[PDB]
Amino acid sequence: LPRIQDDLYLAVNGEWQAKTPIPPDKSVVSADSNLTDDIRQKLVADLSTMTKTAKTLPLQYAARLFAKANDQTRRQQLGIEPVRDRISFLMALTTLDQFRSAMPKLVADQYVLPISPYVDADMHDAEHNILNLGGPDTILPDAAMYNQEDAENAADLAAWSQMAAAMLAAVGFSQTDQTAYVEAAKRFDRRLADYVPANVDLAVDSTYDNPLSWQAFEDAAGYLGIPQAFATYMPQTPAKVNAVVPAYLPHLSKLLTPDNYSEWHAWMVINELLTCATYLSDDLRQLAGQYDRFLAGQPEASSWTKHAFGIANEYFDDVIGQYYGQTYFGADAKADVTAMVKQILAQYRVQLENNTWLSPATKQKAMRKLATMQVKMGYPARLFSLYDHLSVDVDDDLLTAILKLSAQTQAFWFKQLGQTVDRNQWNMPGHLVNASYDPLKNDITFPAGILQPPYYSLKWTRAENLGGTGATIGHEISHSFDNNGALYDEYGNLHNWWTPADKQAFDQLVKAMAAQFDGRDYEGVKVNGTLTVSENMADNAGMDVALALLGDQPDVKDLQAFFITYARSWATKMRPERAKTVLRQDVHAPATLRVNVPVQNFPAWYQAFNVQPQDGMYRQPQKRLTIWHQ
Ligand code: NA
Ligand SMILES: [Zn+2]
Repeated sequence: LPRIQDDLYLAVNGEWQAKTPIPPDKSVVSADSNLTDDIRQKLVADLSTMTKTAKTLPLQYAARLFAKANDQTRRQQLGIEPVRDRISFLMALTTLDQFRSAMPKLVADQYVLPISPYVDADMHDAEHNILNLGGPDTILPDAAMYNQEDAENAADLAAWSQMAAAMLAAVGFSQTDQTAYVEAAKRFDRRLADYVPANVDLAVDSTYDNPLSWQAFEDAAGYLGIPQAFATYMPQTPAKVNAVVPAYLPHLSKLLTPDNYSEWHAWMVINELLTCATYLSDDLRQLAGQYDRFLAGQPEASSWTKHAFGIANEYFDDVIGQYYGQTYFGADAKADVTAMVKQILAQYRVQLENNTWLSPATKQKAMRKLATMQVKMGYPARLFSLYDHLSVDVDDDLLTAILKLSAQTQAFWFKQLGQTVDRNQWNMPGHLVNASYDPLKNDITFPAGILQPPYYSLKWTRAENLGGTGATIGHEISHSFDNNGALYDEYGNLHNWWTPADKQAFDQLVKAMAAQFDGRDYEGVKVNGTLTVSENMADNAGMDVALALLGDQPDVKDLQAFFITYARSWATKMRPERAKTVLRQDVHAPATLRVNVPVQNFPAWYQAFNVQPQDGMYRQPQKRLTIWHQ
């Protein structure tokens, strides 16, 4: 095992890393996945007691949905039957004009469509909701892959093709039609890929800022009857909508014509089956995850319980997470984490104040972001009003229940377009082992799920908590000023609040941060420092402010506790195949580098373990990088 001076991650996690098998039903095992499993176990036990009666109606619905999802017997007995009439319906839509003419039913009955609606805040007016117009994803895990014809692309397409053909076989397609449909679908997928942003581009917010008038939406999609169908669910049609990506919607009328309709139709049919299959028998849900497992190198499907709990969470995660927090997250832990967050924000203000490169105007607006920043702590006091509109009925099968929730969800959101953003909507449920920052709300969220070992304990020392949870708190605050966040004001609106020289100085730090991670190895895979720049900025400035809470002259034993606890909180063991996929899409660097890279920027690291120039965890002073705290 390496010395802590040579490899912090392996000196701390190396014993666990070498001995811990990755279970065949997982692609990764980690501090967070193991905690997630523990949480799931407890909550499944609790929800199992709540069908007949529960504390509230939404919790009864949550329990009911879990019971349906968990009913292996029923789901086995039904098999593929529940989907068959949906597939017959799509199969009778043989032409583009019949597709258009059926569009009211397709929209009503929650079918796979070439555009899907999502409602959230307008980036140029964060006080109000806007309709976002999303579309299909590509089969390859990055749209940029289609630029290069090679063996990996062929292998990935073959894996998907094998899944898709077997799913069509399950519903009675002949060998001939399997092949024809899969080939036709790939042809749509290949043409789609030309108008889907590369993953690197998806890491920048401005990629999603694609406003268009309602008329322009009609000009782009009215030939399919989609805008008209959507409009029936709204009191008024909005003046402005937003395309999720730049190039897809404008090109939809090339992508989907009467002549190439059959390629869309094949893709739509395969994807409807794949989507609904998640709610059918255990065999069929497993079949529907085959391709993603191939990409992950995962030998087996997830456990039945993990799968059934996942389904209940699709629609009732906030309700479940609210119950989790009310039940298992203590008032004294909540008060101590609340105090920690207040302290970190206070120290972040001190750091902006002491900062020596920001000009006065820019520094003030940075402070404004810390001034309006809101904190969502543990779990919501009040459930979001969506939960006045979701329901689950006793006798429904799982697919019927899921289709209803989807319909209720779509109908609710179509009614939110004339309305102000509800600040009571949380972006994470209370039991989630995660945390977040939302630039549109300028807020930070810390679900109860993450506020326990291995991240936090009332019984741990302040230095341990700072390392386990403080750096996370700091990370989330830092997202307000990362390369995305810095583009929004303290009201959640995209607005340039930087001077030219300060914006130039900032850009150079971002550039240095990409360079600090670019090309580093994980499991044999190259890390993309541009892709991951936003998260590496947040890690760096988050660790910085958390370290500052140790005071001006910390004891070495506390400096050590901070780094050890941080390092342990990141213990992660993943399949090399999963790394390859993740490292092409995820804005986060891998866990080993999130541990070993950032620390070497900070004098407290050198002081903690008396790190010398010959040590593996030594960075030359002129390569050390800090952000606000300089
Ligand atoms: Na994470
Ligand atoms: Zn982050």
